[PDB]
Amino acid sequence: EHPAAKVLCELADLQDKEVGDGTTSVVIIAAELLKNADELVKQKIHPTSVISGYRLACKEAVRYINE
Amino acid sequence: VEKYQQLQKDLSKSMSGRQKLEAQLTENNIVKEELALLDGSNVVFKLLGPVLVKQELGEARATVGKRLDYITAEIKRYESQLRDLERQSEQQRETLAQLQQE
Amino acid sequence: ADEERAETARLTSFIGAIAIGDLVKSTLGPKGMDKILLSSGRDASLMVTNDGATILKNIGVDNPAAKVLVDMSRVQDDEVGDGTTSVTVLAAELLREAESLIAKKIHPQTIIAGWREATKAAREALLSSAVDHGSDEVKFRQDLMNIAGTTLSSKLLTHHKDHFTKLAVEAVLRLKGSGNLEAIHIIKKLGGSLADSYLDEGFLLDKKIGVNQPKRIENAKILIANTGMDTDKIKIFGSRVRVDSTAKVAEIEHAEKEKMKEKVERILKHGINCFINRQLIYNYPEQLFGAAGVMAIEHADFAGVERLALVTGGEIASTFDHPELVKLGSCKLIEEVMIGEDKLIHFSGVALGEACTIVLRGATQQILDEAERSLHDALCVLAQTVKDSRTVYGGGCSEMLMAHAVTQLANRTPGKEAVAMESYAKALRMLPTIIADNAGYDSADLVAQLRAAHSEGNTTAGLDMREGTIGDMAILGITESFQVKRQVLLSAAEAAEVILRVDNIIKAA
Amino acid sequence: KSRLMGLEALKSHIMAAKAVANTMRTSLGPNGLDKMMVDKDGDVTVTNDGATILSMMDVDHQIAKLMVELSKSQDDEIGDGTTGVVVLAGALLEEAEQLLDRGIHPIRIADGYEQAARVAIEHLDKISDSVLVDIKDTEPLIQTAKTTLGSKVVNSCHRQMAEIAVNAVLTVADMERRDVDFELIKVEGKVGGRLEDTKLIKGVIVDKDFSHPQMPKKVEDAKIAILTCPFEPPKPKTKHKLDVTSVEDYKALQKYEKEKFEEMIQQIKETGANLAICQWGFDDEANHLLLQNNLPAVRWVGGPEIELIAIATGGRIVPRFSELTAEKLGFAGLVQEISFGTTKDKMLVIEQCKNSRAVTIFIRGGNKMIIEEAKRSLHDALCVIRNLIRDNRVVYGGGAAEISCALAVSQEADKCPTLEQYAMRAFADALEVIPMALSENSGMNPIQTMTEVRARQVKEMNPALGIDCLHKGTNDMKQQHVIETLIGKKQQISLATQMVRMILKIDDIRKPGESEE
Amino acid sequence: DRDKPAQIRFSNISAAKAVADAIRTSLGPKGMDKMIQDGKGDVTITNDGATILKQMQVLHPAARMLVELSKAQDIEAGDGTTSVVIIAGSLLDSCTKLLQKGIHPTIISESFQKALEKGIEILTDMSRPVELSDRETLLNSATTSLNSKVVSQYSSLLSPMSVNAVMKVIDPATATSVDLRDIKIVKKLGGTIDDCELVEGLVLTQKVSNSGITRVEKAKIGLIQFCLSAPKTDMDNQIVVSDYAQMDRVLREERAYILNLVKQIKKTGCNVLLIQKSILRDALSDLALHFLNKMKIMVIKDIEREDIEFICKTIGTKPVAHIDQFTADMLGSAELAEEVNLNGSGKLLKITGCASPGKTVTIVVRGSNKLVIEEAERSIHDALCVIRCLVKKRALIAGGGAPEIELALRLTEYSRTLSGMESYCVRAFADAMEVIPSTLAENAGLNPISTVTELRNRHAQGEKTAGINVRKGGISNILEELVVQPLLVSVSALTLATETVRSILKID
Repeated sequence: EHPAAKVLCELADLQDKEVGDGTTSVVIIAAELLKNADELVKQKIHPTSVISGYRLACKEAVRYINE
Repeated sequence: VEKYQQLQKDLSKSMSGRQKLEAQLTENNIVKEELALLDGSNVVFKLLGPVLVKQELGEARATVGKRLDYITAEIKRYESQLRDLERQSEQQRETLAQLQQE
Repeated sequence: ADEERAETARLTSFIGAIAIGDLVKSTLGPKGMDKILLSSGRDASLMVTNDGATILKNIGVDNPAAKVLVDMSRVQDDEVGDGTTSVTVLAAELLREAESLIAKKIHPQTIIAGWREATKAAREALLSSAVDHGSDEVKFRQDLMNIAGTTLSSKLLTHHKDHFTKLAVEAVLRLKGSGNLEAIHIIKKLGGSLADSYLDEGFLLDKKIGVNQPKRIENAKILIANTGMDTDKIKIFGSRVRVDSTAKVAEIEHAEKEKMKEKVERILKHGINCFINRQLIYNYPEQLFGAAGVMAIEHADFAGVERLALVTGGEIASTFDHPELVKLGSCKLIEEVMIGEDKLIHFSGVALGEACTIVLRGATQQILDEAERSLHDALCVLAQTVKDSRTVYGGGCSEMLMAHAVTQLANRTPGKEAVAMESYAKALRMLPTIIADNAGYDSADLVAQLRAAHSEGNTTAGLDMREGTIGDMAILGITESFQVKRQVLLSAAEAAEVILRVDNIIKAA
Repeated sequence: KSRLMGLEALKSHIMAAKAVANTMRTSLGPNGLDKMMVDKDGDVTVTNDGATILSMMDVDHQIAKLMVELSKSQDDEIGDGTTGVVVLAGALLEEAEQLLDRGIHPIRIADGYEQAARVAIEHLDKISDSVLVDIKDTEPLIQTAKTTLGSKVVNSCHRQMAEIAVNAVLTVADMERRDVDFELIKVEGKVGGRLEDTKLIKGVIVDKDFSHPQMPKKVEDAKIAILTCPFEPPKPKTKHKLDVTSVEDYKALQKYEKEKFEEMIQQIKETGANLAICQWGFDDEANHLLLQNNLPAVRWVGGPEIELIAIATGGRIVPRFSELTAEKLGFAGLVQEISFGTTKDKMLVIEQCKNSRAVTIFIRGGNKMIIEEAKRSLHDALCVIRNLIRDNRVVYGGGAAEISCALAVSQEADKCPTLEQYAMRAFADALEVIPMALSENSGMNPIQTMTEVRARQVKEMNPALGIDCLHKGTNDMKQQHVIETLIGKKQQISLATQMVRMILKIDDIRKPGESEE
Repeated sequence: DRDKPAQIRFSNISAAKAVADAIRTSLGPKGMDKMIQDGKGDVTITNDGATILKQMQVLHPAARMLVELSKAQDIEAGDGTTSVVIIAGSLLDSCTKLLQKGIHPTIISESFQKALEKGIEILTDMSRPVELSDRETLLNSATTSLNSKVVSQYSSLLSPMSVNAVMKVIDPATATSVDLRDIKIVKKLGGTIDDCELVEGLVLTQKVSNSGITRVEKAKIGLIQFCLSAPKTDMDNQIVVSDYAQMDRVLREERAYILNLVKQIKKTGCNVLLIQKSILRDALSDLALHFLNKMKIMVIKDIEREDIEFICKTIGTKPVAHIDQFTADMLGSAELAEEVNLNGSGKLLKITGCASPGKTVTIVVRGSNKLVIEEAERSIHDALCVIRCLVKKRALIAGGGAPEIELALRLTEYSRTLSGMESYCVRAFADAMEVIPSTLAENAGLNPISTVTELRNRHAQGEKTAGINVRKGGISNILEELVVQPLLVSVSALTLATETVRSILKID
């Protein structure tokens, strides 16, 4: 019933179409970094500023997924 | 009363010719299949009028199509005249019926 | 049904017309500041105007004053053209001034009497402010150049004004006499750029028969015709609409060509260089007209061709009742001329000397619809100015003296006359207000400057809202046609005192 | 089913005349600012007197109702002084509650007002001249139509109508032996001409029917032929199918047209008056084929017109073309083809010196407003003379009699006394209201202005002079030449107390639940 | 008095700006999405503000001006349309100030569009004239533009198509304005982005051949604005019958002449026939049209009056409403007109090359799907727009708002230079500018107020020496990595502010 809830169930299903892993999960950190970044934007952060970083951060893990 | 009848009369009158068009129309389609089927394999013939003209294949199909079309148009001709002749009866009925009566 | 008595009405009649005389004067003036037009009928559907005539249309207003003042500015559109929104505020500068006197208890009667001769006391000072510039054809052409732009600007045209400021005066310079719209053939046409508008000197058919019939025709024999080729007009050469056979509806079309053949022979029986037919010429008699080697003009104009009949000297066949007798037009040469995106039949050297054809080029209709109207206002003005070639010192330079005059009148007199007349001459003095105020310039000083000018009296100098401040009145364009002014100044001067009769408003509403 | 009490109701009644008479009070005379009307149907218009406005304005209340009622007889006969009793009877109305407020019978107040009119009547009787004659009354009607044609449509008396006013009323007046009927005299505007196109018409004026002018335009005899029958094959102003079933019947029609043309040209001419008013419409084709024959042929005629012009002539109409006699033809003193305006068609003016049992004088206008503004002048200027020939009596008006007739009555008060002196006092004062109210509507201080001829009233008596009605610096009714039919003033006098006398009529102010419903 | 108009104006001030704002957050590729509900009950995620004007609104007139405003910028450019929303309020921001100062709407106005001139001048030289004859320089710049701008996906792939049909309709080394007129966008369901192509002659919708010619060449292209069937009486053709004697007698009439009217067409030299829609027609009886297809004319029937007009204006087949009205002017010449079925779904008619007024090029955008087709439709569009912007304005202006950040800084002291009551005007006029990339800077994050303080001084220093560059979205040399635009898209986004404001300035 929320555009988020709208934008999400597809993505979990997107994950769920793919694989049963992460499905019930990914909605987790979907929520996590929001609340996390929620105050950051409220702090000095511009929603664009670090959001690329979390992708750059998203890569470190996959940089780590390698190792 | 006689006035009520002519309108009923002309009704089914011009209704009569309009129907048989469709069977002609039907066979107009039946021949189109065969005018699409014939290359002129065996001599193609229109017959209109007491003469039987020499007929050629290519002119025959557009003809029967027009014939199909011309006939197909003629469902509308009386379907106009239908309500025409249908109406003028009904209008006079209650009058002429009661006129017949009293 | 319902009495509307003096004061509360006199508020309503004012306060609306007060409100009316403002968003027009707001818009009125070259720096007159626009008003967004509002169509409540279609959403808000909007323009943003300097025109009060548009204002009335978009948002409908009910004031009896308005409905009067509507007609006034409208008839000042219907007559004076330019001056519509000016005569509007003209009575508006009264009613507010009248509000005082009305609130002062002062009878409209007084004002009726008082502003009346006050209205006159300026009138001849206005006629004194009337100053001939006809003095040379060039000086009147200079005067043609004077008030031309004066009219068109506040009618919302500038870029393409210059060309029309140019074009229109020469066509009207051909008049030299009564301003004649017969002589002036209006063609405003889509196509062409803002530089492609044109003046044909002559008559012009903007239609083109082009290749199918003759195009260039010298020493023209121009037959103005109402001659139906398909129409079955009098001297019907075949079966008309009549009962002969039950199938006659078909039999009528048969005799048509045997009618079309003989009628071309009749049209050839004149002999002509060109055939101008206000009605249909069918393709078959076309080449029969072509068999006469004649330019076949069908569906020809109902007005221009009449002007063509007037300017080139032709006579209309009049339902083709004259197979010979009908008089014919003659122009020295008929030239089909490509103008803008189309070719136009040009009649050069037509009978009437004043005769022209203006050709306006709209790049679109938005360009085509707006300007030719604004083009028209000056011409009517100019037409009056052609007859009486005069200006008045603009920028209130006429206004302050008349104010002054009536004020100088005022001091000695003041019975209920100058009591009003003092309150009157203010309205003479209240125009330069809004013009500098639309321009956004403190009027008081500039006014009192221009006052201290016309207090001293003065002509050659008045308030110029262009620079924004007082300037030369040389008839720079800054001193402007008397024709409008009197007309304007004749008009709203009454409407006040006229409506001053009606505090007595009553309503079946 | 609720019921006002007496004075209450009258107090409710007195709430009426105030504003509606007020409308007059700044509308009185030219110094009075005339009256405007607007409509629920969206028409803003100017109105005049009582009748025009008070009929165009709609009247809620029995008081307001009786206004138009009380009003009619005034403007009917005299035509001038209409707006007056409104103020006047309204003033006396406000004098009535007043004396009830002074604790005096509604009964009694209306009593001593009646003959209080008499002491004004006898007072009025004396005023000015109880005489006029033909060459004389020309000039006051000049004056009357001075102030009539100078107060309404144009403020410029245009002597044409000013004389057009005098002549045709005389024409019905001298026919009727110093009697005349406003019905018979008639004021007819038709625009497209001018307010300076103004016509004295003692007969009927109608556009002469041309289905062709060139086929000769003419007027013939002096006399008119009024026909329900054809002067050319007939037709009731309704579509008549012209078709022919063969190409040959095409040939015979126009002959038939002309055979009956000449035959009706024959049989109406032998009847008389080749100009013949055929009540019947007819084709513009054959109508001008008779025109092509002869004799411009009047067709598409109003059914009223034929009988209208018939009765005016006193002659009858030919009902049936086989029936032919000149009495069934009309009577034109002069049939005259007359161009109507420079803008449009010739008319056929039938001016009847044979008999005019109607006289419709004519005018044109540059506008329908002004042309009716002009008729507004014309009717009532024709209305004064109407009575003013029946009695040639005239009294300088405008407050000079009001300031005066009050003299007799208010002085008659303590001559009267008991209740009548009051009904002399609160009576006569209502008179001087108007010169006050005329000074009111002027730029003038009325009590001041009233004080002036007052001094005169002490200085002089019944001034033929008076106060400026025109708001002239000089105050007469002589220099102003403000003088009204010594009928009409008293005719006007007759009206005012009558209304108050009307509002009292019975004891019933009750309503069933229906009063104005 | 003028309070209410001032109020209105004040309201107008408040209203349109209140509208002009939210997209300043959506401003730029660094800008943000916007989820647009309506009465439609649908939440709609939109970064582009141009549609946000269109797709959602109220009818407020100064808000209408805005949906008017960028809509022009769409056709004015198709670029900076969101940004011409960003320009307007900035001035209007400076306005109430001058209205709190009380400067007069005429005075306020005339100061500004003037100053814009004054602005565009210094602005103009910031831009770099680049060769408009060189399709590569055209490619490069536009492609650099395209890669300095939003859509490079198919656009850069379509850039060899875009600039070429352009270069086709480019006659001059100037490359003029290059209107899109003769250029015809076409699509084909499916196909491929490689199945996309420019086409030298008009690809047409389907075809009519019964016996009709498929491939016809040097083909005089017929128009029909007249009915070929004979008039429709009770269906398509001429019948009067209550009885068969009636029908059999008059049936002679209709059949023969429609063949003749068909005949004359081929007699009029039509190798192709444009028949606009049978509703734009009376109708064509397909059998007489089969009789006409027997004439071996190439019949394209039921086609848009627009395409008729397009084929009229572009390749020069002018309207034919009559047999006589068949004429070579009204008959376009198709050097090859032959339909092609391939590279994607079904067939569209291919006029392969054509005789055309000017030169008429068309492009058929095909894709992996319809969206991918649209992914090209969008792509060519602004790829052509930057062209029209770059070919009309040779000078290449940098992106990032620096052009302001240089010029606003400039015009201020040049406004100061004016003196007069008005010198304050052009400052706030100029001052309005640099807040635009400020948001854009913040749209990229960081601190414009810090940055725009400095970039200003940077653009007081080397003027381009640093600037806003999307890679950073912050202090960078706009020239280092080129954030660039044709001088047009800017000057496009320019005057509409300096007009509609000056317009709305003097509005009551």
